Amino acid sequence: YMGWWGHMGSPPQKGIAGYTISPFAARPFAGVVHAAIFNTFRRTKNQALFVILPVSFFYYVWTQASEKNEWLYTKAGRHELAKAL
Amino acid sequence: PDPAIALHEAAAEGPCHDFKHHFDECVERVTKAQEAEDYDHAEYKEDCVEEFFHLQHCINDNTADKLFRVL
Amino acid sequence: ASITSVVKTSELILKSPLLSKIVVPLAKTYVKFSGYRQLGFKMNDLIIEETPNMQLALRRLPPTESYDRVYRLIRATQFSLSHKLATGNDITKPEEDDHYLIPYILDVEAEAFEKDALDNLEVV
Amino acid sequence: MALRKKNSLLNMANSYVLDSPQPSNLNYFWNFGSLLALCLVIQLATGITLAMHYTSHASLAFDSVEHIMRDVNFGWFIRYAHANTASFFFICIYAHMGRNIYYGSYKTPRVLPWSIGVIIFLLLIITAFMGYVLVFGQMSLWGATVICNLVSAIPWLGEDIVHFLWGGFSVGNPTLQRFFALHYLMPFVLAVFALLHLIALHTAGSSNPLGITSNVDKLSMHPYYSFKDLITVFAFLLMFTLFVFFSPDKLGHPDNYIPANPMVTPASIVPEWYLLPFYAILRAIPDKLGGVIAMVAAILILLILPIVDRSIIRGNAFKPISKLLFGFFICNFLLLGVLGQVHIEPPFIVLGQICTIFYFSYFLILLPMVSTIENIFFYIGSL
Amino acid sequence: ATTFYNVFVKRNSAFVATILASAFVFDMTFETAIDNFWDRINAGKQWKDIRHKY
Amino acid sequence: MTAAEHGLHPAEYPWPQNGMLSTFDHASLRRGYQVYKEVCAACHSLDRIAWRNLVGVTHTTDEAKAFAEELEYDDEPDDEGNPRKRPGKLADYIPGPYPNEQAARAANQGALPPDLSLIAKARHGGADYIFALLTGYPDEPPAGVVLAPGMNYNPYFPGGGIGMARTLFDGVVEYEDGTPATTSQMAKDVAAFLTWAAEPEHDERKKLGLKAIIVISAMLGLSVYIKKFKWSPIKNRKFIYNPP
Amino acid sequence: TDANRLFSYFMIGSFGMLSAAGAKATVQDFLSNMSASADVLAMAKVEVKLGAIPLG
Ligand code: HEC
Ligand code: HEM
Ligand code: HEM
Ligand SMILES: CCCCCCCCCCCCO[C@@H]1O[C@H](CO)[C@@H](O[C@H]2O[C@H](CO)[C@@H](O)[C@H](O)[C@H]2O)[C@H](O)[C@H]1O
Ligand SMILES: CCCCCCCCCCCCO[C@@H]1O[C@H](CO)[C@@H](O[C@H]2O[C@H](CO)[C@@H](O)[C@H](O)[C@H]2O)[C@H](O)[C@H]1O
Repeated sequence: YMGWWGHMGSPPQKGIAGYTISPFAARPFAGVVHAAIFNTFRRTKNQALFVILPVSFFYYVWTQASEKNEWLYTKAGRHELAKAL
Repeated sequence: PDPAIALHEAAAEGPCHDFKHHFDECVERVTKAQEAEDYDHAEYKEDCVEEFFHLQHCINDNTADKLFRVL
Repeated sequence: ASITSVVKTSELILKSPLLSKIVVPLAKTYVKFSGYRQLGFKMNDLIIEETPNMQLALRRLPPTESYDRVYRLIRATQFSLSHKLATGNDITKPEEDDHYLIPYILDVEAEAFEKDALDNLEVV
Repeated sequence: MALRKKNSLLNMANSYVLDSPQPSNLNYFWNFGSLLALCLVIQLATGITLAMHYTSHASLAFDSVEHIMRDVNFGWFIRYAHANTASFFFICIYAHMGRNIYYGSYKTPRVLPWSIGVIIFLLLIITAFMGYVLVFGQMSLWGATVICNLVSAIPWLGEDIVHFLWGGFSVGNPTLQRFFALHYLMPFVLAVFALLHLIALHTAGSSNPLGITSNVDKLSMHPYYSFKDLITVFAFLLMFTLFVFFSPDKLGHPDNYIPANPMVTPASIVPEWYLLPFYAILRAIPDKLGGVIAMVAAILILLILPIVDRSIIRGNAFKPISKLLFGFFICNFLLLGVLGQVHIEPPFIVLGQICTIFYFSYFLILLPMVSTIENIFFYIGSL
Repeated sequence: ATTFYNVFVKRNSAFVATILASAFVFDMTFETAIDNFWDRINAGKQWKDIRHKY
Repeated sequence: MTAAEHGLHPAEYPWPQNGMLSTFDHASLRRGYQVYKEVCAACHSLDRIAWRNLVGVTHTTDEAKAFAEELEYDDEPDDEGNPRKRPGKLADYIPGPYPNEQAARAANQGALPPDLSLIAKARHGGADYIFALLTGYPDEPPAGVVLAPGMNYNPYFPGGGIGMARTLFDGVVEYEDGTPATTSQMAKDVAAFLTWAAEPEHDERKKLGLKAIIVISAMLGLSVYIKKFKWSPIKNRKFIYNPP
Repeated sequence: TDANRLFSYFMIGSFGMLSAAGAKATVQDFLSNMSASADVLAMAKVEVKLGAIPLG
């Protein structure tokens, strides 16, 4: 499923003209400030839910479990611990 | 004299007064409970370790930096 | 899964009035959030191609459809590496999202599956 | 014809590091492969050097590690580099595996590199476990004891196998000396399998974040990915530096600075952090043999991803529901890790069982269901 | 700029020689600079600072 | 587990060596050696430290040779093969108070005082744990605590009952540099000294780390420029498509 | 312009220079592990008596 240079396995290409300029002719950091602020904001905003929802859920689960465990091993939690074992 | 003696006393009377009271109340109860007979044949003997820990943790938070500053 | 499977199950849903009433709106939202149209792809450009059946279906595309698919893949690759999205006419509009490949792959698979069945015939 | 293509030896190197045709749109998650190669080279260099100063005999092992720390020039650095790089190796391997799962790198036609990959992961676990025993501190001994006793669960012959592994009736000198020999060997085996999975990959080439063919648009590996790899090499070296020079013991257990004592048992015997999720899975099953099977299955089940993923599309970039499911799967894997090092107490016992069920149900139920439904939504949604 | 390019950069042999010579200079000067800076931020604490008492 | 079973967690004290760019205070290290020698060394060994290790850290070559030469070490047998002793040399390790574990336990009501050469790395907390433990013996155990015989209450020690009694009291040592030897001061100095004993490369390591951080950061910056430079023709590529 | 090219080679050259200096430091510190360790260097300077040694 992959060939090599000259016969890579692409369907025939026709009609596309491609253009680019030398690395010495270009500013490598052109538009960096706009990218760093606005592009990163767009990309992050669009993926935020997929990180926030599972992280926040599993952190809540952990927080509740760790707080209960801590409470069960206090004086106040003696009776509830006795039942739990 | 040990600078810590005064710093710890100050922190107990001051920012850690609520914790100091709880420890004090606990000790009063436990000593009284030990005084009562048939304490040795009780199921649950209370200690004051928890309250002590809460107090010491508090004193240490208010003292650590101050103590090392004078050594 | 086979394209045949996907197409048949989808047709069962589209037949049932109840089912279509609840599934079609969900599927349209799914496609909007999927966001492949924002890289100028058509849905069929995403189908896995490294399979004998799919390679055969792609070889049967008319030359025009084939040349345009090559351009959309190259253009989407350039958006991907640049971390940009399509704008303007590069965004695939819903009416341009045509199933250009589905008929070819369904024919390739029809023969492939008939061959499998007929390899297992038992004279009665 | 250029020499790099004409000469058969040069041409092999050329095919992998220079003319190798790569997709033009690999993102930074395609850099973990070269970081893993870097970790492997650091571990070989530091490991062989520690072997020049280490003594595998149980009467001398722990002290030979102190001699390395105290007397050997730069011994502290070589030791801490080796110990911390073991953790970095697992961070990079989890990132590389997570990349592979998110982007569908296990799908045809890349089943074979993925399957050899699963074996690489098992060899890394064994390598790291044996190397940790070599210190012969308290965690070394007690971790070897409890992990090697899991083999006792094998029916009929299990006890005999354990005595055979230990070379005696408990973990002692024979076990330490054999772990040294095998710990030296296993990284060479691991390097061979790493090479095999790359040769297997070379038939399809790298996948890419869009999940489509890259045969339409290839870039040479050099100079583009050579220079892009340098960025993450230096980012890795900065993290390495912060641990090795400024916090060399953050990732370790203080008990491993106490010499092994078969009499005294440490407060809590836990594996190194990177093995913790598998330990939580084992605790979840009450049966000994059940637990061992589950723990092994948790790794071997990776082999069925090519089958249970029913999607007609490769990877998650365009699949919102799959992306949510993947997020929950990853976070659950981290919670299992945390539960591997808590005490066996309420309410963590039940929570560990629920997280174990979720771990397995991803492969067996959720991914097959979600991938089926998404196929239908793509079709109906784009009509 | 042309002159500088022509002498130090154009020939790779010259470029590599310049890089290696600069690396040598950097290494020696950076060593001395860090040593002095380290001694200033940790003044009064190191053995060299208390050695004179003994 | 209960908090008592864990032990109270020590405060984070501001040690001079805390700080990416901070060495130990060597005057504190020297004072801490004197506390070790006059108090701890009665029960605790420091077996991983040789006399040469003190030199140019806490003491001059001559001071350390003087300490070594006051002791007797086992020599090679004489010509009739009889045992002999020799005076200590800088290569010798600091000798421990007891000949074996059994003797150590017999002198300490069954408890075995650990060797202190790695103690700062072998306990969670490090210097803070040592300082907290040494200074954290309350006059009276919290009401309700039952100590086993030969145990002392200390909340920092897991379970609360430690076989080591309080040993640092104001003026048990007379420091040679005129520092007031209070309980707190002695605990701070000996905790610093023991931290040095556990990690004697500490000062060199952090300075080498500073050099590495600077070089690696500059290389990271330059690697970003170079990658962007090399990739710009790919990032900047444009297409015109005319469908055939 | 030559100035334009020279700037990019200054970046490449600096990077090559720090990589050379970093490699040298790495190699030197690392390989020094093979030179005599501190405990070996502590075993020189043998002192020998002469009173016991007879003539001939
Ligand atoms: C005469 C006896 C004695 C003296 C003096 C003494 N110790 Fe100990 N120490 C012990 C014994 C016994 C233990 C074991 C306690 C136990 O494990 O219950 C111990 C334990 C310790 C521990 C370990 C506690 C733990 O976490 O396991 C440290 C640290 C310690 N000592 C430091 C010191 C320092 C620092 C000094 C003095 C400056 C000191 N000791 C003086 C007898 C002594
Ligand atoms: C994948 C490669 C490797 C990994 C993941 C690895 C992992 C480990 C680990 C986790 C330890 C315990 C470290 C500690 O806490 O002190 C260790 C110790 C050791 N390893 Fe390796 N190792 C690898 C390769 C090698 C190689 C190739 C050698 C060659 C002999 C080696 C020799 C040693 C030695 C001698 C020790 C004991 C000394 C010490 O603890 O530092 N290792 N290794
Ligand atoms: C020593 C450990 C390993 C090393 C050195 C290593 C190295 C690499 C390298 C260099 C690549 C090509 C570049 C890249 O995609 O990042 C790669 C690709 C891959 N690796 Fe690994 N790998 C290792 C372990 C693993 C493991 C444990 C797995 C699977 C469980 C795995 C599965 C793969 C797959 C499927 C690919 C192809 C991904 C794609 O390009 O789409 N590897 N590996
Ligand atoms: C990554 C570590 C660097 C070292 C490289 C790994 C060493 C082992 C590599 C050899 C294994 C054989 O690997 C095989 O080599 C041949 C030629 O070299 C390659 O052959 C490929 O390149 C050559 C020209 O470059 C073409 O003739 C051919 O059409 C193409 O398939 C295969 O794609 C590769 O699979
Ligand atoms: C590719 C290999 C080619 C052959 C290269 C041969 C390399 C082997 C030579 C080892 C040389 C070690 O040389 C010796 O190194 C150490 C650092 O390691 C230096 O030591 C100097 O810096 C180190 C930190 O880097 C400090 O701990 C030390 O107090 C200071 O004196 C010595 O000043 C130097 O004399």
